[PDB]
Amino acid sequence: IQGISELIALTPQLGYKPIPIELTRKLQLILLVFEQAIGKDVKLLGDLGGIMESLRIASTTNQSQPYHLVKLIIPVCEKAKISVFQLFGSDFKELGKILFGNFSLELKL
Amino acid sequence: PNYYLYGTVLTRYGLASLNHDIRRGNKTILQKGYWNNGKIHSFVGSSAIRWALRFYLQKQGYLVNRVWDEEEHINRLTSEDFDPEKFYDDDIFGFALLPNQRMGALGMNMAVSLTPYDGAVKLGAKSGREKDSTSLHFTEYHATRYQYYFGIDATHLKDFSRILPMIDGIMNLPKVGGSSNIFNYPFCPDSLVFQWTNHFASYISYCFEYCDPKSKEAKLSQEFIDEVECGQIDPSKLWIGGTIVKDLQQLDNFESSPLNKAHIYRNRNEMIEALKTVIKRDLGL
Amino acid sequence: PNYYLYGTVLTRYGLASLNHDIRRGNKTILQKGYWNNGKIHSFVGSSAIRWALRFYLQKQGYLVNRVWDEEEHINRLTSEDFDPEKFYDDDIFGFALLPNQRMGALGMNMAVSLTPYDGAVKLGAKSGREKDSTSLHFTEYHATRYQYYFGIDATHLKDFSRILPMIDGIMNLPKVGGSSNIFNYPFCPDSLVFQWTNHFASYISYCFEYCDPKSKEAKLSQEFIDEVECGQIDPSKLWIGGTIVKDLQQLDNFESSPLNKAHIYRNRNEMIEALKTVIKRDLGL
Amino acid sequence: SEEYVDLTFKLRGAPIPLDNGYLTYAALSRICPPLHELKSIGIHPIAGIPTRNNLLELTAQSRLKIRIYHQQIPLIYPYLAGQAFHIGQNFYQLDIPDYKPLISSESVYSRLVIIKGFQDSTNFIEAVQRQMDNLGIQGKIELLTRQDGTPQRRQLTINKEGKQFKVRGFGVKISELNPEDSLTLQEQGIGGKRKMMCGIFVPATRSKEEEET
Amino acid sequence: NSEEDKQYLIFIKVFQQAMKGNFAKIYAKTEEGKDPPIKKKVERLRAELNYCYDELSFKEYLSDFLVRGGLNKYFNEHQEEIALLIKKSPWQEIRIWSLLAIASYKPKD
Amino acid sequence: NSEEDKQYLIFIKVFQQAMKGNFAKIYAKTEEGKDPPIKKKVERLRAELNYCYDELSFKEYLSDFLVRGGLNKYFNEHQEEIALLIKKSPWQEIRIWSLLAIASYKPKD
Repeated sequence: IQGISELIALTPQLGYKPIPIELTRKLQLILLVFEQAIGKDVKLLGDLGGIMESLRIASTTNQSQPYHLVKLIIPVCEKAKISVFQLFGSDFKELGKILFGNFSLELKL
Repeated sequence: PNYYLYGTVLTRYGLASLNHDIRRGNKTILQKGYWNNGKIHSFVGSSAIRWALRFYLQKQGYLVNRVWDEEEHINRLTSEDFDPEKFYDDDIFGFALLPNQRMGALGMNMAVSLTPYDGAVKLGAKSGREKDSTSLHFTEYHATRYQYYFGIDATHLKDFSRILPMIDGIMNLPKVGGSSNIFNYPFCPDSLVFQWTNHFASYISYCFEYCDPKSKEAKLSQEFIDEVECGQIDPSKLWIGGTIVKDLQQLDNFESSPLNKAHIYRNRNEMIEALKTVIKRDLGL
Repeated sequence: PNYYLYGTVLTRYGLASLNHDIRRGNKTILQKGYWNNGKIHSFVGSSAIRWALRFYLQKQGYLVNRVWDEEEHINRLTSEDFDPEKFYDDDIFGFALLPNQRMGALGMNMAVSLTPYDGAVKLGAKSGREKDSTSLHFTEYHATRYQYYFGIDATHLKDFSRILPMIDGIMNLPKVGGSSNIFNYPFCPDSLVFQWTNHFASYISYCFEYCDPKSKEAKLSQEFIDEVECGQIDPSKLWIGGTIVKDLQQLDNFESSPLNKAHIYRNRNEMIEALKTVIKRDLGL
Repeated sequence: SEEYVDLTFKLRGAPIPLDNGYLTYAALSRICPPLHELKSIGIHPIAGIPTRNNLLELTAQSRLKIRIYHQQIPLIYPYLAGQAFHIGQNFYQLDIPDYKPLISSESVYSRLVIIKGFQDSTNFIEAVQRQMDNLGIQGKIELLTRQDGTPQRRQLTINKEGKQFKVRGFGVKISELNPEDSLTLQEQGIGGKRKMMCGIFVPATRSKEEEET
Repeated sequence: NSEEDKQYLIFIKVFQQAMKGNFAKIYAKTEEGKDPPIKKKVERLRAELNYCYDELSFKEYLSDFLVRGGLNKYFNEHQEEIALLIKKSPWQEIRIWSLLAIASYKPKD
Repeated sequence: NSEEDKQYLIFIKVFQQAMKGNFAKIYAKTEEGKDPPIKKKVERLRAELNYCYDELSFKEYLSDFLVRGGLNKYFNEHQEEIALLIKKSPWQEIRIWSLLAIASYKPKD
């Protein structure tokens, strides 16, 4: 409910029509962060394998195809410990920095 | 007289993505290791610099066994048997067939980044045939200046005159790596420290050091300054130049310091000409 | 009277791949083994250092039974029968025929890496395409400063005057057998601890220690300093020279310590000249 | 030098007007929101073979080139890598970008520079000299001339809202910079309208290219 | 019996299943009559396993291999045991177990 | 009888089949009329087998050699037994068994 509320509340504040590949590449960036975190810690694979496979499938299918909100995006940002507002609102730099801090990675984009 | 030319040359500041490693899962990780103070530093393989020098030699005449196609990316041997007497490449870098197995005059060490490698991953999207798909991958880049060390056994050369093109190639080094050099990173040195002596003992291996990643001044290590001041590294045998000379000349007590009597030039080409005159005098060229 | 010169010597910091064991399938494994505190350290064979010293004696004139061809990469004997009286090589290093078999005046220990060795294996490709069995190859390297101890029985020398060229070679040590084409590691000393005495009891073994793992501090072991202070290791017989001198002089109450009464020289050549003068006095040269 | 990068995209599509500054800028801002707020960004003129009707026919060497600080690329790469935009009713496609360095040259050149309130050539030279001093730069100022020798002015048509405003500028060639100052000039530029596809400086060969035709 | 050997055997099975998934992936990649590269793939896997320099190296590698294998049922039932075994034990021992597993996959098919 | 001896015999067979695979590999590698190095290869194998310094050494080599052998049916039939035999047992006895296998592969050809 909080993710859907953030999704509704964020649309008027964007100021533009969202670009599909912007969202697709944000999802891909989250996938890369997940992969690096798994590389650092093997146990996290048990918690994130299904979501990893789902994100990989969503990034292999046509990008113009929409993504299932509650089935895919909300759990993905949940495991990434990121609000829907942060996912759809922050730029790539802020999103990458927050992801790296969240998974304690040493990367810097 | 067994003459040797050792030197540590330093490059200009810029982005580097030169010698990527096994690329674990998605990131073309930059070749990194441990260095002074136990902080991770990025490296550049010495074999890449040797290949760049060989390519430079092949460019400007200088009959060379290994010709770089530049189109099919295939090395072709001009002659099957290695002949260091006739070819610059076999004379300088040696060879190993597995004949003669030349030891090779030039010795090199890998280039070590001046500042520690902290972060700086970059976004790189590679294309895909899957209905025009673009999968995002990572690529490490480093903003630093690479210094490396090299030694020339001038007596080991079959033709003593072949040393002269080598210094030019070091000064006019071509692009290192080539395709994987994402950002075109020049390897022409911006500050040189050359010691042309006649004994095997060699300091000044890694004299350049600044640390403090916030800036890019590329100072000189206190250890090298102390070694020069103590009495070792005879100043008449020391050739120093580049932007580092501009910093050195501003230093107090520089005139009184033994560093002054060392052969020092603001311009690098002045170093090259004076040193080449010295070599041609000493080698009877 | 019997006289013995013992010395612990520390090399310069850099990247080294000097000794390789077995070449598992693609890596040239750096010669490594357990050492102090039970972590793997890389090693440099003492036989390699003996070869380097013999090559030094060959280069700077002198008479040697074994001649390094440098072109055929083969060893040639001037005379099939060894003669320690004439040749420096047979007198200093000894010889086995399988005659006299000598004993060898120079005795050396294997060189340990000051820094523990963790990782740092180098990649190795080749131009591009038409890749064969020799296309891919890895290579191990260690960023450390090697240290080895040695000792020589001066009385055992057939000619007592031959001790000076040996010390000169230890100063200007040529390349130590290793992949110098891509890893040029200068083995010239930067810190010395010599003991010229008439006793068989040889303290001042490996004493140089690393303050911080993965760094290049190279401070002096607390056990060695305590041994010097306690009364043993007579300071008048102690010969210290190198970069460690600055660290020693920055130690507190150094003047009150018995170490200050030892022969210390920040410059290496000054200490070498003083030691050779003392040796010439004590050998009637 | 390498501290700044020129982002290059293999650009293909319909032929484009030769005063297409605001058109391409608006299209890019449409397909890239963060471009609308960045500061140190600039776009190189799009090369090609022109036509008789003041339009440029894109060729194989035609490419969209963007000057940007290397610490801001990840804010632009997602929205342009492989992306396509529309200029009016024309479709344009960009490939995977490649990075090009900022090389120094003995002499530099700019196709179009505009500074507010300067229409005559002499006061334009004075103002370019003033901005030239403000950057700590040394050189001599020359204006690219037509076949007649008259200094060549170029015009930018900003079609903001219903109206459209006219801004006229000059081509400026500056030589004897010394490579460090040359790099400073190419990275700073003069004119300010670098988002407006004007102020980027280029080595002097393109000046000859534009002077021939 | 001897629970640590049970962990070792389930690690063997997990590695075998992951490489089964990787083999299925590469079989899917190839098309038409060219022989799918599998002996070459086995050689590559061995060489990449041999190449490592302790701790982080070969641990990121094992995690990435398990991820690219796909969904591992044995790993799913044995998340905690496998993760604890991987985190502990000398990495050389884990490499030896992985090499055994390599040569142990064949009875699967 | 004495199932440990059965495991020892099947390990001998496994090592023999692995050396058969490596012999096939070297025979494939050689070209022209050059004599394929077999005596040289056998002596090299024996020399490397004698050279070893406990646990990690020679066990890494055993695993690597078995992988180099490739498809081996005798190891396929019995997974857990041979895996436990390799992980357990003093390495010197495994060396004895492997050297006996060196001399007992020659029955195959």
